[PDB]
Amino acid sequence: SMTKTSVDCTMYICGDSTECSNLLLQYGSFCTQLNRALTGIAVEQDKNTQEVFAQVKQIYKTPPIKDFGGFNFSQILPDPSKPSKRSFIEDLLFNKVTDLICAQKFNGLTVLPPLLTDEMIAQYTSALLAGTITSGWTFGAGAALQIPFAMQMAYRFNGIGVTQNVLYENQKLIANQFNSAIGKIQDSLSSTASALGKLQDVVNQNAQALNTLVKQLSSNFGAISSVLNDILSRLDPPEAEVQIDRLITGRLQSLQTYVTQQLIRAAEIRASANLAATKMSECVLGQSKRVDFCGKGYHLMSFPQSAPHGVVFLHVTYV
Amino acid sequence: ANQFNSAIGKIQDSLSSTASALGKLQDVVNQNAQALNTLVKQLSSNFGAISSVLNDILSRLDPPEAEVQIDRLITGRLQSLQTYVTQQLIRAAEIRASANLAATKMSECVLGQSKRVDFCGKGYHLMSFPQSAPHGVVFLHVTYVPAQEKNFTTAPAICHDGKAHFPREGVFVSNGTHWFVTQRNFYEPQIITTDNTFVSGNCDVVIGIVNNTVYDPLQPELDSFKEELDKYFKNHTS
Amino acid sequence: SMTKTSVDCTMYICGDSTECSNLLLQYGSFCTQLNRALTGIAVEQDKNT
Amino acid sequence: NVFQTRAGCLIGAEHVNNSYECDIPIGAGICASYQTSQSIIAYTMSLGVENSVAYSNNSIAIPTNFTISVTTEILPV
Repeated sequence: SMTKTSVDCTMYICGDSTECSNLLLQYGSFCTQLNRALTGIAVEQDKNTQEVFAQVKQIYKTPPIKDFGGFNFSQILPDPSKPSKRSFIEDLLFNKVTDLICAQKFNGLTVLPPLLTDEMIAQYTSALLAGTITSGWTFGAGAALQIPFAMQMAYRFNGIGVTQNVLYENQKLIANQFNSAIGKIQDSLSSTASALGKLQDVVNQNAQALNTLVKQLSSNFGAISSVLNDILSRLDPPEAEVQIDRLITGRLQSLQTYVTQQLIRAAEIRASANLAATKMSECVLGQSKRVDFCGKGYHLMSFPQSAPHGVVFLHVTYV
Repeated sequence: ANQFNSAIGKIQDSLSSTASALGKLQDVVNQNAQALNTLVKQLSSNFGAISSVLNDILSRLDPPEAEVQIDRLITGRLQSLQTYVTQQLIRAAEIRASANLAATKMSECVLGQSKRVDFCGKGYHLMSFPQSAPHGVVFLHVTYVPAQEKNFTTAPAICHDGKAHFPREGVFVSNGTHWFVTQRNFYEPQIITTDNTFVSGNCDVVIGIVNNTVYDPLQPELDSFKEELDKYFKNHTS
Repeated sequence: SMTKTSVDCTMYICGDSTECSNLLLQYGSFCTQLNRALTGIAVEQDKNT
Repeated sequence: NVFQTRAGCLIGAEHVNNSYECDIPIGAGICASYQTSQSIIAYTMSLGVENSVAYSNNSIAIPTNFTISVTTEILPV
């Protein structure tokens, strides 16, 4: 997901000016081109959430009794005691990924709230995590079919070319290997904060672009002054039309550059959204034989995790 | 035969009653029609000049004076035409990305059989039927969707002579009395045999193993042969 | 990947002259956005390799 | 009917504590729908029907029946 932004041409170009409203009208539909461009981006961001986070319309939950077969899944499971539903691994994902918003809303930059809130994202993830442990790959191709967890590990070894007999003697060995690999995730996100920098650039490119668009209001753009009331209260009405025209045409290209930059950046986010939708389906729901798709090594299962303006995939591989 | 023919008949009723299923191809025409219509409306705007009519300026002001008003009309129409070309290049990138996706769906879903999930559509994929559409293509996918389910009692392994037995294909199920062998995708009760299992490990390793007998297809053949030899004892001794 | 290119904002107008820089600073951060755009391209082309 | 929500002032709608499948987008976890003497109602988005799947060590389910379904897919070219 990318930050949604809507811009109005009337006030941002020239505010609190009655004479400028007639000069801006001479440009016709120029506002309509920019308004519909940012509107289509705001709708496209909400579309990327429905095709990635929630694959199915059915919600699955964890039974009160828990037998995991020796593994510890409590790290990826949500905590019902907390007021907000989140997992233990999602604690670092939300905290390490970061007022500026209200300061930019004064100049005409409106940040639209997303259709999908943060509380409902973890509810989609908890449905896929509770289902994968119980039903495995069955609920993706049809109705949910409960299967013992010992039998689910047997088929995932069969697809990679390993006879299911290897699992039985290794039940105690794999139990220590799986639980130790999950514990390394908590130490990796706490000590190393650069692993989440992929989602930090999305916020940085959006914050720098908004701050860049604001700083153009202070520039004179070759005119006498950037203040509208300073020109109207000094020069003559026929003379002020020359200075105001220099301020308008300078702010038309600056606003057009931002909208063009958002259309190019939204194409990269849309390309990554379709990729995350394919990773979610093949790696999590089912089992993919593709190399370097679900990660290095022979793939077994994947655990999705909620992240701000993105998603985190925890892959389990056979090395 | 009744399920496949009935599913095709629902397509005719779905496209006739619901016209919004094809709205994906309607937006391609709408975005192209609105972009051309908006590009034309820029010619009527003065762009800060006296009038948008070229013959009105040339027949009124002076040749040295008309160059100022015409320059305002040109520079205004240069950015409007540049905006459309830039918008088409961005929109063509989305269509090109969808063209490569349609090329991948055409190869794996139609020509061959893909095991990918949520690629050829929900469920276990079988075949796909391409269909011609204006400014696009329609894919009719055939999938395998299970319907009825029933709860069974399973076991990880069977212990008979002291050596564990593991399923070669499928899992072990039970109706409450005798243990049956069946596949996970279909219910096909089968008696436990030697050809459907293999001997590995022992009974003291696998947890949850249960005790039962393993029917050997070689046993009755030698048993019936032993009973065939039974009639020969009273013969020679007679 | 493609050829890595970097274009200077000041020299593109005129070099060794302060008249181009005086009117260029009045246009704001345009130099910054055009430099970061070409810089980001050269970085992504190395990531593709 | 003067109401307020996370999105802002919303007039012409009625808040409903029930959660149903909704279409018209609003944002901030809100929808708007025309239902029952009928008007527009607004309520928090619903996740669908809740189904608790049983889980046990010896419990397993296998399909006893199957249905062949034919879907459709439309993409621009």
